[PDB]
Amino acid sequence: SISEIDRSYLLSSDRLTEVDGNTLDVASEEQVAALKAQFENLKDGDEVVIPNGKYANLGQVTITANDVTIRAEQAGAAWLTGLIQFELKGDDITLDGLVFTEGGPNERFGAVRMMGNGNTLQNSTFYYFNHDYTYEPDERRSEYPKYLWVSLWGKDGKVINNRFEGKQKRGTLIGVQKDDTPDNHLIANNIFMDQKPNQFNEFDIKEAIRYNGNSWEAIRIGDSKSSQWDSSSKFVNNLMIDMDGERELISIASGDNTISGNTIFQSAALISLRHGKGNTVENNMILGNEKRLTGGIRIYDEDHVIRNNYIANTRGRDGEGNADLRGGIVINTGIIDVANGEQLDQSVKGKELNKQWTPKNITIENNSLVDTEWGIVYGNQSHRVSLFNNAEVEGIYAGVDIAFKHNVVDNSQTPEFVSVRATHDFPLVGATYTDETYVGQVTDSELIESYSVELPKVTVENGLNAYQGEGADVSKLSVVTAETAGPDYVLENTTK
Ligand SMILES: O=C(O)[C@@H]1O[C@@H](O[C@H]2[C@H](O)[C@H](O)[C@H](O[C@H]3[C@H](O)[C@H](O)[C@H](O[C@H]4[C@H](O)[C@H](O)[C@H](O[C@H]5[C@H](O)[C@H](O)[C@H](O[C@H]6[C@H](O)[C@H](O)[C@H](O)O[C@H]6C(=O)O)O[C@H]5C(=O)O)O[C@H]4C(=O)O)O[C@H]3C(=O)O)O[C@H]2C(=O)O)[C@@H](O)[C@@H](O)[C@@H]1O
Ligand SMILES: [Ca+2]
Repeated sequence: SISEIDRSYLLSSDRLTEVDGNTLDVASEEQVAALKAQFENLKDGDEVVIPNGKYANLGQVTITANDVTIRAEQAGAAWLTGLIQFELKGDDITLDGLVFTEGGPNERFGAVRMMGNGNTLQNSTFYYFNHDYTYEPDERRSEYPKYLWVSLWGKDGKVINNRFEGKQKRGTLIGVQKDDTPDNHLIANNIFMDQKPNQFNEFDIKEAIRYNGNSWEAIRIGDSKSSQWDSSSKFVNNLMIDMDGERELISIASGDNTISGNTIFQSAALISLRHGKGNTVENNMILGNEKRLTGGIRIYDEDHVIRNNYIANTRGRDGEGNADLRGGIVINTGIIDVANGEQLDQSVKGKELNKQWTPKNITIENNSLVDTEWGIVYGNQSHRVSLFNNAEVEGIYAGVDIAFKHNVVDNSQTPEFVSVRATHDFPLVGATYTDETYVGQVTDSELIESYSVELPKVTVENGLNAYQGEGADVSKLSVVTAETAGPDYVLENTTK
């Protein structure tokens, strides 16, 4: 039952063999090289079956062969430590059952660089892989380096049934480095936990905070330069626990993506549609469990579909009129006049692709927000010129053509909570409301054509509130636990 869910419940499974660090022996400097040659000499169709044990500092491992599989002999029993990067240049390469821990990426784009087509990372575990690379404020502006753990640079990549635990230095955990055509990557059934910033005093450099406090997402799909092309990639059926990297939990920066059916539990970070068009966010379960700085989905740019999400028990910061509030659904302001067809454009100074595309043409329907401190927030935030230029942008615009239908914001338990935060500072343009139900405070409610303040009949189905005829259909929702997400083993005797 939802309120009573905890880390223990989501991560328990019987199906999970336990692998223990100690039954593994530390390979000598000599067997590492022997392992490395095996890697580098493999031919199309071959397979390496890493014998069990701990292998420190493989360094740079380049796989040039196609149709190969590198697996541990027993899943979870080959531990790759110190500095390593697998560089997967071949097509149809599969990594399976590996553990990356007690070490760090050998180059900043991660332990695994998936450069080929149809590359796969499955059944693998990353555990606090934060070590052994240089990590200092740089001389130029005191910026700490961005290190990722996995990056995808090819097509049809798969990252499935892994565990990604304790990323706690700067850098996005999975990055998609794409080009001008669809990538169709699948990132699914993974477990993500305990991403967290400022564990090494990074924020102590006050002047550098805006950038040092950025780039701690769990995944970024696309980036500013590539954002106006489709990725058509999927972030689905993942389980995320205490993922507190930064404001963006998932930063979508390309088009036609699906970010659907994830369970996001006690994670002080939001799904963020940051750049790019026509992304779909559906059937997620966002369970704040009353943790401060939790929230649902924040939205820039055009043509997105946000439907049938279940967002509960989220809470904003502890005690500014203009604050970028974390709500269940946040319709951001941006810096371009989209109501008159303005676009971001790499050629127009101040309006480059990495800036803020005022949301437009957004479908928001059949969501259930339950006990959310800030429910649906219509943004009034300002923006800075860039991460390196602190000047505020003059020229801020509200969302346009935002269609709300069949949403339930239920703050019946604490009706002082703000269910809808409308704002005369930036009235939405062309907003419409069809069968909305908002229970709880509505700020600037005279901005809203109509809505009901009485809940439909409420039932409980497998722990969820079901509102008759409205809100998220509970038939489409279910909690992801370690019964389908994550590797088939847990590791014991690991070190952070
Ligand atoms: O607390 C409050 O209430 C308010 O706080 C402040 O406002 C803050 C906001 O609340 C919110 O955080 C907001 O965040 C901004 C942010 O400042 C910035 O504009 C960012 O923009 C995205 C852009 O795309 C940007 O260029 C950058 O992306 C870079 C970056 O290097 C990133 O790591 C990534 O790198 C990869 C890329 O492939 C690259 O080419 C290179 O290869 O390396 C890759 C890698 O290392 O992974 O992509 C780059 C790029 O492609 O350009 O960051 C992006 C992102 O993080 O999404 O996000 C904005 C956002 O709204 O999310 O603004 C904060 C702020 O401090 O201004 C206060 O100002 C006030 O409003 C409130 O009090
Ligand atoms: Ca960010």
